[PDB]
Amino acid sequence: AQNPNCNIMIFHPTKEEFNDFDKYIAYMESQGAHRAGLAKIIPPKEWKARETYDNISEILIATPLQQVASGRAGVFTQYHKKKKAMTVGEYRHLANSKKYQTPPHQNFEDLERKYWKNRIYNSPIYGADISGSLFDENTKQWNLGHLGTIQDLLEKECGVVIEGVNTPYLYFGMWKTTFAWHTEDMDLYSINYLHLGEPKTWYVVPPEHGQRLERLARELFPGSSRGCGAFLRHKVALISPTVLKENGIPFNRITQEAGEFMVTFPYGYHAGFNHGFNCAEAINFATPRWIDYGKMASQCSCGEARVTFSMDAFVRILQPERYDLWKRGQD
Ligand SMILES: O=C(O)CNC(=O)C(=O)O
Ligand SMILES: [Mg+2]
Ligand code: NI
Ligand SMILES: [Zn+2]
Repeated sequence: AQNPNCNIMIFHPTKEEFNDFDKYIAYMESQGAHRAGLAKIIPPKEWKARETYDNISEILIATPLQQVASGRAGVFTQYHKKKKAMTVGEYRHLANSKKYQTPPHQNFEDLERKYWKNRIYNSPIYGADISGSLFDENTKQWNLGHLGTIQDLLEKECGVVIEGVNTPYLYFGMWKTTFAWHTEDMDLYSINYLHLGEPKTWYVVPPEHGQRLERLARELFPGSSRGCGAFLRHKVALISPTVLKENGIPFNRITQEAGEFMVTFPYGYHAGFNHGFNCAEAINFATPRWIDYGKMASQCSCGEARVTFSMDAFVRILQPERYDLWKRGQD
């Protein structure tokens, strides 16, 4: 079995290997990359996402989210308070202000220490989940707006034609902005490209050990667990590496820098934080190997998780027994 310790793997495809996206994902899995839940892909030196980032300041962040924490430094939840709209230029200036800017630090490990010590005492503002793309239309390789759609994959594997679309999303971050522990909708893959700015640190639990993280989360967030049998779908809970180590949960960590791709694999729980002002683009995708994970994915039916239009068909076709209850949660 390849990669039996479930380490995060890093890949350096050549320009020739960067042509065929599906083929390269299947290659990475042949080497055991999925066992970690996360892989890094460094694009060939010839590739670029677009020519420059000099003209992005007028993108609108219609609903910036202030991420307010509750709990203790290593075990907390966050809620998202909606803020007034602002442009990317306005948000960049905010991120760089004395109130929100990255503190002085020695290296990524010192910054990670400071994040876990101090996150809860601040409420950073995240421009998350903005439909759109920063890939130039002429970028033909690993252009996250030109991937094969999940609906087309389901149709190719299973023969059923379904409604829905699959488009990318932009994330504008600042110091301390945080992504809570989660797997993707329907335990899909994700791919995330860091277009510009400061790094993003990731934590990940191997898919084969995801239920260990779930059981710890039920212990640590007991009221949330009683409220919903899949409350990590709410994407609000944080658990620090120190707490994970104290409770024996297998995990790994890695820092993504500008110009790098990360792939999350089906049922790979992940969480992380931004080091400073940055912009990422991410989208979900599927492969043949995903189908079985989609069929087994948990679902939130309490009403909190509320998701996209296109998840309907995935539930309806892959999980018909759960469909009625899940749809009630959506309505
Ligand atoms: O970058 C972020 O805030 C969160 N991204 C992801 O969870 C992802 O790409 O799957
Ligand atoms: Mg602009
Ligand atoms: Ni994710
Ligand atoms: Zn729920």
